[PDB]
Amino acid sequence: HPETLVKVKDAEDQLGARVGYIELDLNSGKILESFRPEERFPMMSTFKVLLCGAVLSRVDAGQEQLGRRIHYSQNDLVEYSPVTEKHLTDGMTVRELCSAAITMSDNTAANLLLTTIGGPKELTAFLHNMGDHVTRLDRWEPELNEAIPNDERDTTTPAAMATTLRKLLTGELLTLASRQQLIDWMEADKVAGPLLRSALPAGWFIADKSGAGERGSRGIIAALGPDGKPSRIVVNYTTGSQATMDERNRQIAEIGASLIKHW
Repeated sequence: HPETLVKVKDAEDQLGARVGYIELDLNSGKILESFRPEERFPMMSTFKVLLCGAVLSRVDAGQEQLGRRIHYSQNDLVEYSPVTEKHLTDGMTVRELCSAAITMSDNTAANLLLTTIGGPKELTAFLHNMGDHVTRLDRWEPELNEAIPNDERDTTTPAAMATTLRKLLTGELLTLASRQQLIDWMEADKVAGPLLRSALPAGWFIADKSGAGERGSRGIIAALGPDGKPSRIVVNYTTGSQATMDERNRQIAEIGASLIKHW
């Protein structure tokens, strides 16, 4: 809806920073709205959904098992690792690692999982081979959040991210079981409360993943819809603002409010 476009433009003026936006119909794959769809933005923790997509594709092929247990050292622990810092003794299964990466943005979990697939370059090769030749992961946590202006490392575009998420969730690439697991992790997101979720009417489905980084970078990808079933994918990024995390949060929530209001 145009009113949603106005809210994105609202946000871009008020944050003094580029904002990118895509609305995608889940069923048909048609674009409903867009704003800067071909511009690059830091992915931040929104990459972790793509990461566990690659992991699940390996699980499908039997190159990985969700129940396999990984042990790690205190040295592997980087900034913000709420879950993995609690399992130095017993380790964590691959499933538990994706759960922490996605629901809680656990950075050490993401790095451990990056290791299982061969690193940033192999995630990028994964995306390339499922038809996303735009998104790229280059560094590990926490450095991939640096968000240097016009750096294309660790970036995607709204359009690239939206279509890639569509294919992961509702495409033929992953098994139905793996599709379901990926969306289940996203539905259990615990660190995106003040964003899209804050606009949600009671009884709506939402599966999302948010990100934050340096230089005012903020973002969210989501599959959402009324009546407990997702029907639309939304992708929203911003970078470059000097604004607080809180204002950035409220700006995304306003865009979400327009999205729902004009559904």
